[PDB]
Amino acid sequence: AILPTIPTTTGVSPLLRIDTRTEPIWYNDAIKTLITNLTIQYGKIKTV
Amino acid sequence: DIKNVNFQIDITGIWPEYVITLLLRAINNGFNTYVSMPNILYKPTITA
Repeated sequence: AILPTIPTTTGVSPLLRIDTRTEPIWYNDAIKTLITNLTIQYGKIKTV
Repeated sequence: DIKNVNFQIDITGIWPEYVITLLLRAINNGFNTYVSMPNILYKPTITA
């Protein structure tokens, strides 16, 4: 869910925690099973 | 107590921290083990 382009000043969403180590892995697995059905992204998508 | 196993690891990037220490101890402190990884890129420098 991370596009190859990234805004500089970053945010704080738990979305930025998925599929990363160092956390209570339970939590990342929970977020992952909760997001797959949705449509989520991050960073630039289109430039009109 | 690992006797004869060959661990195929692929992504080499996401393994939280435990299995790192476990894999290392079992390559040590083990009888006949093998940890292959057929996706690591390395520049070889061969000399005698």
